[PDB]
Amino acid sequence: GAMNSSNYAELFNNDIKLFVDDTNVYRVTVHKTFEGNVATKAINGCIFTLNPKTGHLFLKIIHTSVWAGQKRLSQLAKWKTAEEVSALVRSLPKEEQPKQIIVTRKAMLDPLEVHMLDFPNIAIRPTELRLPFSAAMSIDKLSDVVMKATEPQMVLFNIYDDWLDRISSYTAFSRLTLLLRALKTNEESAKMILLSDPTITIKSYHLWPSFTDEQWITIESQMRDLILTEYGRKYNV
Amino acid sequence: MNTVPFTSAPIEVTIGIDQYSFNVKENQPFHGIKDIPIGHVHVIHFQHADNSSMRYGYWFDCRMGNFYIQYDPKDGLYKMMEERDGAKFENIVHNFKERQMMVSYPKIDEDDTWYNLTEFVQMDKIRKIVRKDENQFSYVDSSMTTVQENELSDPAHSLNYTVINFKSREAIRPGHEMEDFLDKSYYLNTVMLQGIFKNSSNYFGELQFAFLNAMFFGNYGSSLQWHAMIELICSSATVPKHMLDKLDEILYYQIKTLPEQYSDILLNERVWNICLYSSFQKNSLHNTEKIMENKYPELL
Ligand SMILES: Cc1cc(C(=O)NC(C)C)ccc1N
Ligand SMILES: Cc1cc(C(=O)NC(C)C)ccc1N
Ligand SMILES: Cc1cc(C(=O)NC(C)C)ccc1N
Repeated sequence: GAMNSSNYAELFNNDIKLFVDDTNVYRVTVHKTFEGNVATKAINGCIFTLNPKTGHLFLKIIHTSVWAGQKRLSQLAKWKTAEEVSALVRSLPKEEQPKQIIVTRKAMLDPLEVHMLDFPNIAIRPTELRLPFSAAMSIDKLSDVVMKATEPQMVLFNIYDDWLDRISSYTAFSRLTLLLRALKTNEESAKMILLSDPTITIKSYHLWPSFTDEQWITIESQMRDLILTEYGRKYNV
Repeated sequence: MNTVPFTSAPIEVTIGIDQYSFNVKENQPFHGIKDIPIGHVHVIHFQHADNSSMRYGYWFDCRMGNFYIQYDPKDGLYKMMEERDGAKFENIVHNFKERQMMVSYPKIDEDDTWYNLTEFVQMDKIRKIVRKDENQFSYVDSSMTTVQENELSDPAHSLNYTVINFKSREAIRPGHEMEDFLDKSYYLNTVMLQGIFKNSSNYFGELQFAFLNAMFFGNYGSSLQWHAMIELICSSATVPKHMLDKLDEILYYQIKTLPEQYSDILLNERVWNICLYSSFQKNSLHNTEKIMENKYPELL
């Protein structure tokens, strides 16, 4: 069924699974026209497809040309997401194909179920977790590749850097979700926390800075304070 | 005008013959139903006074043979049978009529209700949905499941309605995943009408039979089929005008006949609200929308 706090360790077992988040697929800026009406201008987007056990991120960049001349773009964006996820699973060797795909928004269920009808053995599941993957475009290297794209492109990343050499995938996912939740709640402050000390750098082949184990504890504490401090000032506690 | 005699009525039972019903007391001298209109299918139907559970009955067409009812005390139900001896049958019937031991099919002359509910229903198609080839009539009861229900357990006792499934390979073309799911016209017109049913009359006949099974026996799986066949049309942007007009008439008479106190278990809120207010055909069912709004506005 649905994925929630009760079955959270299932994410880190040995059954291949992918989260799919569609919240950055169709992105627009809203602006005034010369006549004083409102119009939208699309900007490049991305599908966020993540294996939470390994950190492997399949970032399919959605170039604005895909929207040209199309209607009902927010509806189309869900179907385009499902088309691209189906294409990805079909590009993978059978032994790498997921046994479950967890969608972060329930509106993706029927689109994904229709593209993957012929795969009756891949479970398409929703979740009750409120995961912060929308904040992926606050990761500078991810935002950069999306905005620079001049055509459709798939780019592969490991969203955990080398963390799995030292920590488990449960702990890595928890760190990732903490970082993203912070970036979502207060992007400027979160980014200040991550880059305050110039001596800690981001390797060319990494997304996040090269924190020692002790520095990660400090970082994580700073981020937990950002989230709780912003939650307590918002819900009057 | 044809006749279905009863050998006797040993157990107290409510007997139906299409929309009409009457109560027969234990061992009451009831010997059948006369003046049954020729030209239509009919359904006789029963509910034991002691066990309102398992309402059951028989679809038949008197043009296809001489049929009668006889209670079986072993299997505990009223069974339809065919009498092959035409002279024995004529003699039985003429005697029961002389003794006035039969109820008359009570059709009002103005009244087209049964025709309107069975316009496209043919015995030959009933017998393909309900497979028991040794009889010319077809038994149905409240508990019988459908083929599609069995896929989600005795196949001989199943309702073989045409399986409709909106998230299936049959309903969706590869490369038209979104198009076919949001506009079911190719599934309706090519897969089902041209491919499976051959014409809209056969489609409407199955839809009407599903409704009647749902309304007369509470066959849940019949109800699922009726709503699925409505939704398939309403969710198609391209439907022949004559089919939409006939569907509006079909559904109008179904809603009109539907007994008020079973509305909650015979009408699916989601399907009807979607069909009347959101679908491509939201503005094409004027008669049905008017009767629904005046008879069951709660559901909407
Ligand atoms: C939507 C969808 C349709 C089909 C389909 O109709 N296949 C038939 C040729 C057997 C296959 C896969 C799929 N994802
Ligand atoms: C129209 C009609 C319906 C019923 C009835 O019990 N229907 C439920 C199964 C929903 C009984 C007699 C009758 N003449
Ligand atoms: C209890 C309950 C029963 C039925 C049911 O048997 N319906 C048949 C008459 C079609 C339907 C819905 C429901 N909630």
